[PDB]
Amino acid sequence: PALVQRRKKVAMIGSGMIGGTMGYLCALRELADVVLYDVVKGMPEGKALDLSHVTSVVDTNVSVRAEYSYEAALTGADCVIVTAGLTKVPGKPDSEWSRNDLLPFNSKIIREIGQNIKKYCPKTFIIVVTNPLDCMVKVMCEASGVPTNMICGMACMLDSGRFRRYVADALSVSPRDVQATVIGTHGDCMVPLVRYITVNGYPIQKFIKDGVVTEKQLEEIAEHTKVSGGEIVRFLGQGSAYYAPAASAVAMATSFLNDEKRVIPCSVYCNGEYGLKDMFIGLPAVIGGAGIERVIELELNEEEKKQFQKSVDDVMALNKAVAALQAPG
Amino acid sequence: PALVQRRKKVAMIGSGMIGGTMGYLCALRELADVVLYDVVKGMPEGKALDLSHVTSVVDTNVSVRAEYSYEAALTGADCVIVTAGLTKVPGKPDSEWSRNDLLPFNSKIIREIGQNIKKYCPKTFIIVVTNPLDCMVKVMCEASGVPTNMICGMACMLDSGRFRRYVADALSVSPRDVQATVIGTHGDCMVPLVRYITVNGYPIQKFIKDGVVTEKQLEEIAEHTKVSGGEIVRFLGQGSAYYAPAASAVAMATSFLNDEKRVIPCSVYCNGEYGLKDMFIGLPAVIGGAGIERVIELELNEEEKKQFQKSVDDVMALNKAVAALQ
Amino acid sequence: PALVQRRKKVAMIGSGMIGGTMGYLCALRELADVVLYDVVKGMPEGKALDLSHVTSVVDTNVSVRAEYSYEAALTGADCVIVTAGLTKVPGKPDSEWSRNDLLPFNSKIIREIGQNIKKYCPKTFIIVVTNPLDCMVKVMCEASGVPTNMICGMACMLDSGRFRRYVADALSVSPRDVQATVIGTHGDCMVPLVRYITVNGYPIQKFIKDGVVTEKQLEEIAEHTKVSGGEIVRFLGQGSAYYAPAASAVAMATSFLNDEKRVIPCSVYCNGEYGLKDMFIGLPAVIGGAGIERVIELELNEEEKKQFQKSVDDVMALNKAVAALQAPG
Amino acid sequence: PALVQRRKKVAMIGSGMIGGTMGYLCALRELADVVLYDVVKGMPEGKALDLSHVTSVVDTNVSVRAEYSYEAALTGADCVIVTAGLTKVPGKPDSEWSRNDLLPFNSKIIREIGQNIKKYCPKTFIIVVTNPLDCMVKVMCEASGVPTNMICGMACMLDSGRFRRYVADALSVSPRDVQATVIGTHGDCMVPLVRYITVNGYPIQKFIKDGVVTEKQLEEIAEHTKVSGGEIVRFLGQGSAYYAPAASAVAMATSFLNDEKRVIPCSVYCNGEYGLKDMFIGLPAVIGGAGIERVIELELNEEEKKQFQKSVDDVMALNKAVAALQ
Ligand SMILES: NC(=O)c1ccc[n+]([C@@H]2O[C@H](COP(=O)([O-])OP(=O)(O)OC[C@H]3O[C@@H](n4cnc5c(N)ncnc54)[C@H](O)[C@@H]3O)[C@@H](O)[C@H]2O)c1
Ligand SMILES: NC(=O)c1ccc[n+]([C@@H]2O[C@H](COP(=O)([O-])OP(=O)(O)OC[C@H]3O[C@@H](n4cnc5c(N)ncnc54)[C@H](O)[C@@H]3O)[C@@H](O)[C@H]2O)c1
Ligand SMILES: NC(=O)c1ccc[n+]([C@@H]2O[C@H](COP(=O)([O-])OP(=O)(O)OC[C@H]3O[C@@H](n4cnc5c(N)ncnc54)[C@H](O)[C@@H]3O)[C@@H](O)[C@H]2O)c1
Ligand SMILES: NC(=O)c1ccc[n+]([C@@H]2O[C@H](COP(=O)([O-])OP(=O)(O)OC[C@H]3O[C@@H](n4cnc5c(N)ncnc54)[C@H](O)[C@@H]3O)[C@@H](O)[C@H]2O)c1
Ligand SMILES: O=C([O-])C(=O)[O-]
Ligand SMILES: O=C([O-])C(=O)[O-]
Ligand SMILES: O=C([O-])C(=O)[O-]
Ligand SMILES: O=C([O-])C(=O)[O-]
Repeated sequence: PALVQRRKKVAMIGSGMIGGTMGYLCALRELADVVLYDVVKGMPEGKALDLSHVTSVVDTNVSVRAEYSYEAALTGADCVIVTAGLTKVPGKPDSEWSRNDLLPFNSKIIREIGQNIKKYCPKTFIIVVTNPLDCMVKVMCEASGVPTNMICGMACMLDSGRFRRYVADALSVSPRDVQATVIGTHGDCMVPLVRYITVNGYPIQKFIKDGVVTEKQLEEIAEHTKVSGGEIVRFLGQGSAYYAPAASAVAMATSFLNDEKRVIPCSVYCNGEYGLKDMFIGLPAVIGGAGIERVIELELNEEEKKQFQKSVDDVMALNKAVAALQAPG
Repeated sequence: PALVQRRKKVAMIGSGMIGGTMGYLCALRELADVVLYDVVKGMPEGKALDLSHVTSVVDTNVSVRAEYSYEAALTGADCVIVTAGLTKVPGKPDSEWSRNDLLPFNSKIIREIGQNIKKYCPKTFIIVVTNPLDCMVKVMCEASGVPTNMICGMACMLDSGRFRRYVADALSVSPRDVQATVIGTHGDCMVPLVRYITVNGYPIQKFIKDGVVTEKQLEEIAEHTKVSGGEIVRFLGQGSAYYAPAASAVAMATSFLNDEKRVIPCSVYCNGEYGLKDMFIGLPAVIGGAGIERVIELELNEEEKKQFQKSVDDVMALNKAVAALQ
Repeated sequence: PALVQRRKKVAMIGSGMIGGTMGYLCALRELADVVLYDVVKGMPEGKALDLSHVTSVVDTNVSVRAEYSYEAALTGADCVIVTAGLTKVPGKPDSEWSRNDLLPFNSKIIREIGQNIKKYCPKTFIIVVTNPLDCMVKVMCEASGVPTNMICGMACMLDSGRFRRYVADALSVSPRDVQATVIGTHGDCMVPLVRYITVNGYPIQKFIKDGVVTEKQLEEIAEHTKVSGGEIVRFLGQGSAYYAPAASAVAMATSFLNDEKRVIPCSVYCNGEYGLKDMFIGLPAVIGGAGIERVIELELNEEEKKQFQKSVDDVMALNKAVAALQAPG
Repeated sequence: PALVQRRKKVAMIGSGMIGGTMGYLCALRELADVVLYDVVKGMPEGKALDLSHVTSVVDTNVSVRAEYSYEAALTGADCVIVTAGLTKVPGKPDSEWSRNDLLPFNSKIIREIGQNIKKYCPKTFIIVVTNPLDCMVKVMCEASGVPTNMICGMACMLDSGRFRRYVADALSVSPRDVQATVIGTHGDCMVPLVRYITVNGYPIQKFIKDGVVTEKQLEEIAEHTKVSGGEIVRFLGQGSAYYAPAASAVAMATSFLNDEKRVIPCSVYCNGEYGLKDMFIGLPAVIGGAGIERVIELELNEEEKKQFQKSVDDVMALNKAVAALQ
């Protein structure tokens, strides 16, 4: 009766919209046992019950449980996906929504979760989702102490997914066959690489020359990509996007758990790439069973480097501020 | 280039928790193009954008769009799934939650949607979700005018899914291999058929004799099944269940769209079964390309007949109630 | 960095029709890295290349490789699926095809593979497919020395699958919703349990009473089920069934690898069930991460017991003959 | 009663290794009802039975049947995939295997099938597989008379798949994220476009500079790609590749049936691309619910043009050869 093949276990630290949605993907695909942890009592248990019922409906078998302590939620977790935190600053108008405004509200939460991971599952792969993304990934890395290849932040796959959908619609092709990437920080300074867009590897410039799309059209698509998060915040009225953020985070977790080696841009540790040190920023990377196995350095032209450098300069400033204000404990 | 193969189209009338979740399943599986319709302005556009983004992330290609008029939402819909309505009575305590109290509020919404379906997509397959379920399916049938095999209500597959998950846990087996059914009205009077539970077709009785599960334990599972909706309502604090309800409605929609002929209990039109006529109640059925293709009239023991009659009394009282309101 | 999440590995010992087809299912679903091994050289390498190409076409990433030695094929295998052996006896009419005639040819092959599993992956989960199935599972158990819960033979899921397809067709329902089971040995004495058939747990007797199907039709379906293997052998002309046998063996492996705990009838070790000891025979069982986690004992009626006893007495006779004829070493 | 949603139907004309394998994919994914047709009697019924058994095993519900006549096999087919024909010349040594030699044997089989499609399912989407591919698609177009956007040949997705797998291995990434394309004639003169290789849209050139792979290695990969079909023929001893060929044809059929609009290189009708007219050759195309929806005409450098002209010369000689025969 000795267990030989144990199911993978993914812990959702934060069981709000994105956390619950990721639990749903795990149950739908029989990807792994799921634990839902939140500081709000009762709600995780209700969602865990609902998700457990999904397994019967779609004929899968994984365990979905709510846990109220960090130890019970984190022990044995192959992967930890962190969404705990605020989405909007209370009282501010949707018109002024800014992810950076979340910094003083979420930095302590993320640091605390990191300290618990260090204790309960130091060998886990951490995927941070909480905003402001790139700053939070660095806080998590420092607090959790895991090797730099075992921590990353989900964002660029989401921004790139938006970018891809818009291009797919313009070209009337499946997004599967649009490769479009956003690098940089997850915010107003993100960089949609219009120059790099390909359709099954064929350069977008050919479609322009051939009259399928225009330069302005692509420029508007890049701008739409940049403001997509806020666009959804304004339409929804309460909360922010969750369906695609969840699918992106789970796609990254699956590349790790199944050692797929997919090339997914995400917030990763920099050790010389693009000339950066001791910081995390959105870049193309390969995700496999050894975590972040490669960080891809793209050749940036004049204007791209300029936009990317802006995003770097900003996040370094925020990272300094966060460090200056970190609680001694 | 003339379009020869058109994607199926599913309209979610109601884009709250369950409507958005069903749209997610369609995008995740490339099942069909999706239209999100709701009375609340803005929110459906937000969810449609989010869902359209999902198609790139998971490499599928379906169109997800918000539409604010019945005409744009309903035209061309192969299947219409209706979740529009309230989940709880405003100002009422969680301990006092009752699907039956939703009648006064959701009755006119359902009737209006059916009138529009009659006008814009009379050939569609209708799946109702809005509570009080069995009552709302009848309202929808009367307002929409569709053939009786082309409308049903999602409820029993969810109730059965709960029943199956609890039994699966007790037996330590995959719920894929637990066949357990709930029939009757989706409410306090639903009827979990303990006697009919099977494990890959093997009678639960032998597992009781073998000591894997006890009779008292099965009775507790049936009771838990009955109050599982209210249990989630209380735990959540706001709203009600949505993940399993959406997966159940989509499973039904898929059996229709792909003519799978799955055996799925749902609220179906009674043509004399159990002596019932002109009403909808949860029964085991087969869903295929022609809609409800079979309705199973299981033999009930004394206790089941008694519970089923209470289920029947519940739905007839609700239908009487709407009648006083129509 | 160091690999933290390794892909599962399944070794197909025998790369003929069924072995290559199971390799195909693994590649298609990204289930596990695949190793193809065969005594015939050249062929496994051709199929491994073909299968490696499939991964690109269907966007998955697993390694499919041919291995020439037992050591290279078996080392590190989470599950080993054995199809090595003959399907038909040379120069013999299809009208006379019999799985028992293979006994003298396949006993030695199965014994040798088992001795190599013992050497190279004694902790693996073994799924035997090679005919005559129930006899070969016992030879494999003895030779490999693995715990009795870590070995089973694939047959009843296929026989039950045939049974279910015929019933599904008679009732016009999806076979997902037909629970029909065949127990006993994989051959002319198998026992399709007509009395136990259910449609989503509803007794088949209800459908007979309703006028949808008759007892006579059901008995004809049981007979068809029994002769389905020979029916395909005669239609194909060369070889035997492989699409469904492969799908059945991989479903069983998946239930093990993902600890699904599916209830799948298969040839399993009996230590008291149905009154049998020290032998393998087709029975309903639960397959999970600990291997065969439960052997289900059905309450059989007088006639069912008689049909099952015939199958038991028969396989006990073949097993004794095999033991009698075995080389001391 | 009346069926509203009918399952898709795909007819495999030719039920050997590739035809049976595509049927397997249909049953495995519940993609469509399947018909297996072949000149060989018995075998198709054997595989149809085997495949029908698969549906139960994997919990799907599609109908798999063998059909004796063209009329029964073709009537109602949404898509027809043709693999009928020989794989190698009887008595010819494996070291002398050439798709071009199959011409005299397969051209008549393909013309006959084409005439039958015109008769029984003129509105179907035709995917030809039979070698020598580009030539056989032309034979099929002429005989079947279908709209130019409703016929294509599967080959370059397979050749590109090979190309992508080798590059994926060299780079240590999933082939999902390698975009590599082979255009031209499916034979020794096919053109793997090394310059157009991308890793999730990132130019392969930077990977060369980063030392992940060398130019010499990419060139050896391009050569391996060209001779992969023969490599497999040699290793197998009998017959040729069938798992990836089947997956490639079904992926094409799926993009058509669900109107996915995937960009898949395949043999398509030329209306002037590269000055090519009245012939089929492998080019990047968009396959959707209206069949071939766009043909992409990439800018080629000097070397690519040289290699593509040899590809063009190859199929033009074959088409001239067929013309002389029938
Ligand atoms: N990186 C991206 O691409 C991306 C995209 C969308 C949203 N986000 C961010 O992800 C986060 C979660 O979004 P959401 O929609 O799930 O939000 P949500 O409000 O629905 O849920 C956040 C959850 O975290 C919980 N929480 C708060 N403090 C906690 C603590 N100390 N410990 C444990 N749980 C705690 C809350 O109780 C709540 O249940 C936000 O910061 C949001 O801005 C990031
Ligand atoms: N049958 C079942 O098994 C089952 C299970 C759970 C919930 N339900 C019921 O399903 C319904 C939906 O639940 P939910 O969680 O999605 O609720 P929800 O509150 O999230 O959304 C209901 C949505 O319908 C909208 N709406 C209201 N009036 C409308 C109208 N006239 N036209 C279009 N949209 C309108 C609301 O604005 C809201 O967005 C409720 O009635 C709930 O009780 C049924
Ligand atoms: N249990 C079941 O339900 C079931 C169903 C169908 C077939 N089978 C049996 O499964 C087996 C395989 O069927 P198949 O269609 O794949 O046959 P196949 O002839 O296509 O392939 C069997 C393969 O095993 C190889 N082989 C022979 N001796 C070997 C050895 N010593 N070591 C390694 N490989 C060796 C052969 O070279 C050949 O490639 C047969 O015994 C068949 O009767 C069982
Ligand atoms: N385009 C590509 O990329 C590609 C790749 C591999 C193989 N192929 C080709 O595909 C074809 C099929 O390969 P396979 O592996 O399935 O071969 P196979 O020999 O297994 O099957 C060919 C089948 O066609 C049948 N057939 C012959 N004449 C027929 C006729 N007049 N009508 C109906 N059926 C007839 C045969 O009886 C046989 O069952 C071959 O021509 C092969 O060269 C193409
Ligand atoms: O971060 C966000 O809220 C987003 O982009 O969806
Ligand atoms: O109807 C309900 O709210 C339920 O059962 O989930
Ligand atoms: O054993 C067999 O060959 C079968 O049943 O397919
Ligand atoms: O056409 C072929 O045989 C091939 O390329 O596999």
